[PDB]
Amino acid sequence: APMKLYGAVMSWNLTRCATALEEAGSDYEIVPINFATAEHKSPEHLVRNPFGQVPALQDGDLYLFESRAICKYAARKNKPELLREGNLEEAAMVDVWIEVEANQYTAALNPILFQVLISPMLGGTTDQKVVDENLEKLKKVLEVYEARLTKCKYLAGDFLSLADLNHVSVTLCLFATPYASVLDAYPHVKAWWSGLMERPSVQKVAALMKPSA
Amino acid sequence: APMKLYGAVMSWNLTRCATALEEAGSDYEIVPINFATAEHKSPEHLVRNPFGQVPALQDGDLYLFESRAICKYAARKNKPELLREGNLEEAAMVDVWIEVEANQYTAALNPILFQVLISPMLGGTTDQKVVDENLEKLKKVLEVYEARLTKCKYLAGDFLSLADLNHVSVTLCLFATPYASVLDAYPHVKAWWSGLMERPSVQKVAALMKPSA
Ligand SMILES: CCNc1nc(NC(C)C)nc(SC[C@H](NC(=O)CC[C@H](N)C(=O)O)C(=O)NCC(=O)O)n1
Ligand SMILES: CCNc1nc(NC(C)C)nc(SC[C@H](NC(=O)CC[C@H](N)C(=O)O)C(=O)NCC(=O)O)n1
Repeated sequence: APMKLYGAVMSWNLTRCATALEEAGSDYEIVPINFATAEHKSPEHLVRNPFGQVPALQDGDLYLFESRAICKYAARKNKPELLREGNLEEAAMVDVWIEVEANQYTAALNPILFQVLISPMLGGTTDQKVVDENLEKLKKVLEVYEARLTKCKYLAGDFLSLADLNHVSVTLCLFATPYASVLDAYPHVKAWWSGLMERPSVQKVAALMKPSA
Repeated sequence: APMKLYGAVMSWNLTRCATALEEAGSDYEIVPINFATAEHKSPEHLVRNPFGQVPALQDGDLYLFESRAICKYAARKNKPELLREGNLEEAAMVDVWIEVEANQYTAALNPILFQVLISPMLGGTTDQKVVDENLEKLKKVLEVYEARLTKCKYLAGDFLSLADLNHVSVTLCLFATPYASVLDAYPHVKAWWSGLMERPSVQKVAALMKPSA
C-alpha cells in the first residue's frame, strides 16, 4: 500500500516532496485537498498536519508533515545515497545546501514568484519594487551558487543529494516566468539545472504542475 | 582537537549552534564575529561562509554554516541519540519537528524578537502591531505544542532530540522581552521548557546570554 502525498499539485512545497519520491522511486499517490471547503482544516486533516497545511505524506500510520522533513523520508527508504549519511563529513554538507535553499534561495525566490504569479491571480498586481529587491538578492545568492559549482560539480560536492532535488520544484516556476534569464549569465548553475531537467523526475514533475497550475 | 563557532552571541542563530554543541558535549570555542566593523564580510570570513554571515563552524578544514546544519554536525559527531537515526519512524518524527520550530515557532518569534530587541538599537522603536500580529500567530502555534506534549514527553517522542534543543535559543530570548508570559496559558509547554532549563547545557547558554545573575 503506497504513500499518499496530500494537497494540491500546483504548490512548489508539494512539487518538492514529489521530486523526492519520484527520484526515490517511492510508492506515492497524491490525494488532493479542498481549500475551497476548508478541508485542509478539518478533523479529517488535523491528523495529517496539525497546523492545517499540506504537503503531508501518510505512510501506514505515519503522518509526516513539512516539505523538507517529508522529502527526507523519501531519501531514507529509497535511495539513502541521496542523504549520504554513511559519512558525518558528507551528511554535513548535504545539510549545508539543504539549508542554503530554504533560507537563501527560496527566500529570495518566493518574493519574486508570488508577485508575478500568486498576487496577480488573486487580484493584486505585480509589485515591481519587491520584484527588483529580491532579484538583486537572488543575484548575490546566485553568485555563491556559481563558485560552489565552478568548483564542485554539485551542491553538497560531487553526488546527488536531497539538496539539489530540493532546488527544482520552485525553479521550474522561474521558467514559468521570463525571469529565468538570471539563471543563464551565471554559467555553472545554468548547466547544473539542465542536468536536473534532463534527469527524468524533474520531467514528471515539470509536467506534473505544468498542465493545470 | 577543537571546534570553532564564529559569530556574536547576540545572534540567536549562533546561540542555537552553541547549545547543540553543549548537550552533545562537543569541543567548541566561540570566536566572536562582529557586525560593526563588518567582520562577517571580511574576505577572511567569506571562506567560512560565502554569504557573509554567522554562524559558521570550523571543524578540521571543513566549514559548515546555517545554524540548523551545524546543530546536525553536533548531533552527528558526538551524540547520535539526538537524531535517533536508524529508526525511520523516530528519525522521521524529529526532522518533522525541526521544521516545526523553523517555520511555526521561530517564524513567529523572529519578528517579536526583532521588534522588541534589535529594532530599538537602530531607530528608537518597536512596531507594536507587528509585535501584536506575530504574537497571535505564536499563540496559534502554541496550541499545537500543547496538543503534542500531552501525547509525548518531549517534542518528537518521549526521547529528547535535536527537535527540542533547536527551540532553546529563541525561547530564551523570549524571556528577554515582556511577552514571555504567553507560555503560561499552555501548561504542558511550560513543563517542557522548564524541564529543559534544568539541563546543564541549557543553563550553560542561559548565562552565555545574560551575564549571569
Ligand atoms: C502558485 C501556487 N502557490 C500555492 N497555491 C496554493 N493555493 C491554495 C489552495 C492555498 N497552495 C499552495 S501552499 C498551501 C500551504 N502550505 C504551506 O506553505 C506549507 C509549507 C511549509 N513550510 C512546509 O513545507 O510544510 C498552506 O496550508 N496554507 C496554509 C493555510 O491555508 O492554513 N501554494
Ligand atoms: C542583539 C541583536 N541580535 C540579532 N540582531 C541581528 N540584526 C541586528 C541586531 C543588526 N542579527 C541577528 S541574527 C540572524 C541573522 N543571521 C542569519 O539569519 C544567518 C542565516 C542562517 N539561517 C543562519 O541561521 O545562520 C543575522 O543576524 N546575521 C547578519 C548577517 O546576515 O550577517 N540577531
